[PDB]
Amino acid sequence: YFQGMTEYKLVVVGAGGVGKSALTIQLIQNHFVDEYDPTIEDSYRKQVVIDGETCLLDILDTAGHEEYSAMRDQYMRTGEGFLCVFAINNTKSFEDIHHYREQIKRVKDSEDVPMVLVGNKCDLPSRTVDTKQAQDLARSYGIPFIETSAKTRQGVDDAFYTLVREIRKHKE
Amino acid sequence: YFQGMTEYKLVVVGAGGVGKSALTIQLIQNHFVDEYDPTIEDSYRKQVVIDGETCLLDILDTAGHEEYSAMRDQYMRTGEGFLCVFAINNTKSFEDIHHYREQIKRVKDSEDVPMVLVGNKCDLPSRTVDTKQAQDLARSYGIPFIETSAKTRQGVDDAFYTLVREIRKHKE
Amino acid sequence: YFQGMTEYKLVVVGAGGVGKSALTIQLIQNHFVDEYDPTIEDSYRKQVVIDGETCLLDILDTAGHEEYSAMRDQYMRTGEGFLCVFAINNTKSFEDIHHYREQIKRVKDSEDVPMVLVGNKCDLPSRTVDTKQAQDLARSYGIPFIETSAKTRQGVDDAFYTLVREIRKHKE
Amino acid sequence: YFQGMTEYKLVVVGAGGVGKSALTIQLIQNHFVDEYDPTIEDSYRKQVVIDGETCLLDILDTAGHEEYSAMRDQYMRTGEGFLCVFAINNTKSFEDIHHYREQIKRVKDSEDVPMVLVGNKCDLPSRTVDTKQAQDLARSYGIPFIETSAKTRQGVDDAFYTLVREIRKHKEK
Amino acid sequence: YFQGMTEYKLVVVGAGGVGKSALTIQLIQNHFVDEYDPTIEDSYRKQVVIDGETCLLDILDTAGHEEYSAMRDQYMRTGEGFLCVFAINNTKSFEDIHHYREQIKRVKDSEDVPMVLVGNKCDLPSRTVDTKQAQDLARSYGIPFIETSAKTRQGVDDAFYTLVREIRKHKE
Amino acid sequence: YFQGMTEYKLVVVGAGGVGKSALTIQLIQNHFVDEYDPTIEDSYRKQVVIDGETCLLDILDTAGHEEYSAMRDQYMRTGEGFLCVFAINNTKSFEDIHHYREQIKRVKDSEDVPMVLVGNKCDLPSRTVDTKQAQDLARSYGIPFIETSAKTRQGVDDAFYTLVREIRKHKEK
Ligand SMILES: Nc1nc2c(ncn2[C@@H]2O[C@H](COP(=O)(O)OP(=O)(O)NP(=O)(O)O)[C@@H](O)[C@H]2O)c(=O)[nH]1
Ligand SMILES: Nc1nc2c(ncn2[C@@H]2O[C@H](COP(=O)(O)OP(=O)(O)NP(=O)(O)O)[C@@H](O)[C@H]2O)c(=O)[nH]1
Ligand SMILES: Nc1nc2c(ncn2[C@@H]2O[C@H](COP(=O)(O)OP(=O)(O)NP(=O)(O)O)[C@@H](O)[C@H]2O)c(=O)[nH]1
Ligand SMILES: Nc1nc2c(ncn2[C@@H]2O[C@H](COP(=O)(O)OP(=O)(O)NP(=O)(O)O)[C@@H](O)[C@H]2O)c(=O)[nH]1
Ligand SMILES: Nc1nc2c(ncn2[C@@H]2O[C@H](COP(=O)(O)OP(=O)(O)NP(=O)(O)O)[C@@H](O)[C@H]2O)c(=O)[nH]1
Ligand SMILES: Nc1nc2c(ncn2[C@@H]2O[C@H](COP(=O)(O)OP(=O)(O)NP(=O)(O)O)[C@@H](O)[C@H]2O)c(=O)[nH]1
Ligand SMILES: O=C(NC[C@@H]1COc2ccccc2O1)c1ccco1
Ligand SMILES: O=C(NC[C@@H]1COc2ccccc2O1)c1ccco1
Ligand SMILES: O=C(NC[C@@H]1COc2ccccc2O1)c1ccco1
Ligand SMILES: O=C(NC[C@@H]1COc2ccccc2O1)c1ccco1
Ligand SMILES: O=C(NC[C@@H]1COc2ccccc2O1)c1ccco1
Ligand SMILES: [Mg+2]
Ligand SMILES: [Mg+2]
Ligand SMILES: [Mg+2]
Ligand SMILES: [Mg+2]
Ligand SMILES: [Mg+2]
Ligand SMILES: [Mg+2]
Repeated sequence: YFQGMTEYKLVVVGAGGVGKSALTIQLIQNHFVDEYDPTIEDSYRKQVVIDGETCLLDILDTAGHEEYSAMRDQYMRTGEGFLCVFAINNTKSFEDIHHYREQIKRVKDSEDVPMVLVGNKCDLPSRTVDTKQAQDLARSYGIPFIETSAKTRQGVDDAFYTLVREIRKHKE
Repeated sequence: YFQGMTEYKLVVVGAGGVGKSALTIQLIQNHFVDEYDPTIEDSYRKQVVIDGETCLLDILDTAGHEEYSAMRDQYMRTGEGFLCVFAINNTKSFEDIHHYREQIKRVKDSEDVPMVLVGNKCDLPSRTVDTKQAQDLARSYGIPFIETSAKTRQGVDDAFYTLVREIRKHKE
Repeated sequence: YFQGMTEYKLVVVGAGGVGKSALTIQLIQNHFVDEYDPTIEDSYRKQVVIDGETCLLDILDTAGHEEYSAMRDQYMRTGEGFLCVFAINNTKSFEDIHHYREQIKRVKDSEDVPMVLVGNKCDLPSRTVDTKQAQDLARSYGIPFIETSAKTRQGVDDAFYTLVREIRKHKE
Repeated sequence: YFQGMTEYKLVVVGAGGVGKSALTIQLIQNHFVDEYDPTIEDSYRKQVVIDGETCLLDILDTAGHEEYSAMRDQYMRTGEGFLCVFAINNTKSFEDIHHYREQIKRVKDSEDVPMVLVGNKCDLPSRTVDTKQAQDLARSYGIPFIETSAKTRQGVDDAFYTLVREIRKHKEK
Repeated sequence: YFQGMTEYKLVVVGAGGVGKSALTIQLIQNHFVDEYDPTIEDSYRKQVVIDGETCLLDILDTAGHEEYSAMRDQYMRTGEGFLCVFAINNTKSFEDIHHYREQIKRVKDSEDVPMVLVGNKCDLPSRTVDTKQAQDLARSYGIPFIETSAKTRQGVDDAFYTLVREIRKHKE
Repeated sequence: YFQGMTEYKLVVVGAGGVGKSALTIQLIQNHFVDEYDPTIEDSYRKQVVIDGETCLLDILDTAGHEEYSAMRDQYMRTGEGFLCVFAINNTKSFEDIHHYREQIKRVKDSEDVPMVLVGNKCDLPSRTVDTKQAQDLARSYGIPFIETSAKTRQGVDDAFYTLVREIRKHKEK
């Protein structure tokens, strides 16, 4: 019997200051946060319809730099899909993506974990990471790539919905 | 790729005056039709969410007594699920059910066609068909039975949603 | 910041066979379950709007007779509000109500636990519990009383929504 | 040109105790009010979809017996459609309907005011007004008749939605 | 009597590669398609609310590279309104709008067909068609102009909704 | 007892041509108005959900330059919250903001009126008001600042929703 909507546990990861919180708050509250208030751990929920199916998104917004490592392992084990976020004006955040992806694969003991690569801050003019380099990286992982802006909303719904679609593909 | 909601083609059949139209209009318009205006053929649409899936119901309301028999065969071939309606104060309408069911199975060349047995007018005091007799008939067919009232709305959404659930079970 | 809708943890309690599951399934699925399948423990969820506020209902459907008593204490501690259900044609289930209420107050160590008294099966003709006696019982507890039918849907939404309203009053 | 949904100003009238408030509260809150708390004047709002059109219902719940008569005239002038409610177990409330209808036509200075006749408390066994008599009365006025119960919800949405449909028919003539 | 929502048959036309499919998929899926997969003929549906009226959009996505087909004329004649799409960085696509407008008038056998002029890819730096030139063209036809980006979503809902508004104006 | 959704009376003010109407029509109709049709006074409504609470926005779109002054005073008294709009390519419109805020405070006889500063036309290239100057101004007033574009929709929902959030904060003090 149907016991209520499907829930998806989504985790947003990436380096400090890339816009993990701003992405999530834009999704939930339709609000752009201009301030930089570093996150420890915050959880949000939103019911949405994707490809005709109602679902409840449970979104965990993580800290760029996780001090205690057992807490990080716990959210990686609980997460069903991951947004791996870098900022298109921060080359170091892009170089860090490989580390986040390896950490997730290690903790979940899986090679095929639903993930989407997200290049955020696409509204800003001083781009240091080229679209082609990110697309190549995503292709090498077999995952989608989406450019976003938490300020203009470009790609925000698409990033989260794409991740749900990746989870659903993996569940069949 | 998703191109739009799933559509379900539902056909409402049964003897003259059992409340086929009244059931459908209660579903679509939240309106009870007190008048008895015999139907020739009418089609209705409604988008609903059932078990978290969005769907488009295409509902064909049929005549109690079909003049052209080729037109009847055509809607039987086209329909994916059937509500077989009798009135709980009309014994003849209940005895007629087996004819509608045989016609449908013949045309579809199948013993497992999605169907729901509907005992309508359950608000009226003059009952001549017992719940147990209808339940036994439905059990013999392997289909659900639901008592309805187009006037009180008892069972109306449930009849249609149950039929969609029967179609989905058959498709998988 | 708002992190998504408010969640309410609702627990449905009462004697065996009074319609705990049937009420919950009518709420969630718009479906009347005619079969009597005794419950061990089932959980359901639904998003609804009550008094203009969006909320997520988490509903725990319990067994009439709880064997292991630590498991019962655990759901009573976790529940924020309780529907105490009897059947209007079952005097014993009505006389039992005070036991359920005492068990809840004992475990929660409180005299002011959000609760609603529910008299189910109000569609049936064989009534043995008078509405006035139920209202008097509810008045003695300081809680609302609602007559319901899981078959007709009378009062079903009202029972759950009223319970949410009781929870909100207690939280403020 | 479109400035937001269409608004319909609905007024609920009828004798004391027929269930005007209970109908409205069932519509708005999905709650049956068992208590009898006499109304002075209350206003409620709900956004609904009727025949594919989104609309905002502004509903004025009136007192059975109106003290100040200028205030009654004011809501009758402002109202676009009226639910005229009686209780099916209260013959006197049914006999009163013609007075409410006449008062509305007088104030609005019109013979063609959108209205629906509502026979409430249809869940109760003690019926004293026959459906044939109510149907005849409604036919004589050229308006719909609907039996309702604020307790079971029978006919509640239908009464209000039917009234909106009557208003729309009148606006298109 | 109301039998369910109004349906509008929309057709999206324009030169190869202008973003007809990308616009439609952004509408339906909230997804930007980066790949260029040439279309032959694809159909989508979506229920939306426009000016307070619920409607069902039936959307036909066409080929931009297609020699003369009787089969093309046949599907175009089902259209009630047309999005005529060019890319703001492709002057030839803008000059081709005259050909699509003549094709539509020919197939519909009418001078007054609901249409909207859509200038897509407004996010790109390589603009060759100025806003004022497109506005002047649209004014000459007596139709609206909307600038869009299937990547940012600028103007996507507005293009389709505007077309529905044009259809409604024509029907009254 | 709940009688239907809460209504918020929002007023959009600012110099002529800054995009007051364009913002409102983007919110209501999802439509970008490219034409410049100067407003006299128009009212719009929209039901929205903000922070899980359903509400009805009643939005008054005002004229840049209000000729008869009693009509302006009346909407300022009635309004619960104000969007103060300038265009990021029009320095004069930004210099006007302080005066619109003072006019609102004078009419309402209060120092603490819910308001949001809106910098519109952020899609256009010829910016003359820098983000930092607007943020500083907003900070000096203790109000939020949001950059918007009625063309791209950037910030449109956020401006209106933020204003409702400011009204709710003020009602809870
Ligand atoms: N222009 C622009 N600024 C952005 C965007 N996303 C985030 N920002 C800004 O970048 C800063 C950091 O954003 P924030 O959400 O807090 O980043 P975070 O990744 O959650 N940081 P942490 O790891 O400390 O929790 C903030 O000043 C924010 O406004 C964007 O897409 N565009
Ligand atoms: N009391 C009550 N009356 C009902 C109910 N359903 C239908 N009726 C009434 O029964 C009569 C016949 O209803 P109708 O829907 O037209 O029947 P039908 O099966 O569509 N007739 P046909 O086959 O000629 O199209 C109408 O007067 C209607 O008001 C019900 O559930 N309860
Ligand atoms: N007529 C009618 N029958 C009802 C209603 N509610 C429940 N029933 C019936 O009463 C029986 C028991 O219902 P059920 O929901 O299983 O009760 P329960 O309280 O969950 N049983 P348990 O404690 O064993 O889990 C079933 O046959 C069901 O159809 C009602 O409102 N009216
Ligand atoms: N059984 C049943 N009782 C009803 C129904 N509608 C109203 N009642 C009851 O009848 C009483 C009067 O209802 P109420 O809504 O206050 O009537 P009213 O017409 O608003 N009275 P007034 O004009 O004084 O404001 C209440 O006790 C209420 O529970 C109904 O449909 N069925
Ligand atoms: N940057 C940008 N690229 C776009 C935009 N719309 C479409 N594209 C890109 O342009 C290419 C062609 O788009 P597509 O939608 O397939 O074009 P079409 O008009 O459907 N082509 P056909 O007629 O062959 O079906 C794709 O690579 C797509 O990503 C847009 O608004 N901006
Ligand atoms: N590019 C761009 N143009 C805009 C934007 N907002 C408004 N405009 C344009 O600026 C002009 C004025 O907008 P309008 O909404 O009428 O301004 P207003 O503040 O309501 N004027 P008034 O005070 O006379 O009523 C219009 O041509 C409109 O298209 C925007 O965000 N971006
Ligand atoms: O709810 C929280 N975290 C608990 C878990 C961890 O992993 C999760 C992974 C994905 C989504 C939700 C998760 O929820 C939380 C922290 C701070 C506030 O809420
Ligand atoms: O719609 C109609 N017929 C076409 C077909 C028939 O079978 C169907 C079966 C189920 C649902 C729709 C159907 O539509 C129709 C004739 C008269 C009024 O509507
Ligand atoms: O859901 C479950 N338990 C977790 C908790 C306990 O207390 C609850 C109290 C109220 C509502 C839900 C509850 O859910 C559960 C076990 C087995 C099936 O569902
Ligand atoms: O709301 C009130 N009156 C003002 C007007 C009158 O006519 C109306 C007609 C229909 C809907 C609302 C109306 O509102 C009111 C007084 C007391 C409580 O509410
Ligand atoms: O609606 C109007 N005025 C009445 C009032 C005034 O202040 C208001 C402030 C905010 C929202 C609605 C208001 O509406 C109106 C005149 C012209 C067009 O609409
Ligand atoms: Mg953060
Ligand atoms: Mg019929
Ligand atoms: Mg049970
Ligand atoms: Mg009252
Ligand atoms: Mg294509
Ligand atoms: Mg204006």
